[PDB]
Amino acid sequence: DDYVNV
Amino acid sequence: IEFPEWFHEGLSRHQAENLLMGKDIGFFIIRASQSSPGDFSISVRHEDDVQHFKVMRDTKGNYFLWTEKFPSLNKLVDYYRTTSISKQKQVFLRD
Repeated sequence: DDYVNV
Repeated sequence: IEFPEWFHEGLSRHQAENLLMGKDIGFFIIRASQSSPGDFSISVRHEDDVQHFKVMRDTKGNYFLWTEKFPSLNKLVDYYRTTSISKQKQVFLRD
């Protein structure tokens, strides 16, 4: 899934 | 109160979004990831939505999100109370 810092 | 109750156990990513949409910017939830068991995630109310950060770790036990490293989660949280957690907007953690 989607993370700001990834 | 202390242990169980500084993370929201059993809470999904989208449940966190649901709760934080009812709060103002910078409010946040720390949760154990369901998508990546054994990860922690930080969900944070932004201006129009809720965004998620992955708590990164190294072999020495440090905690990080971006590049500054911390020896505890608590220290990581405290740093993001006065340095922005977002690299595009100013978003400080609040509780």
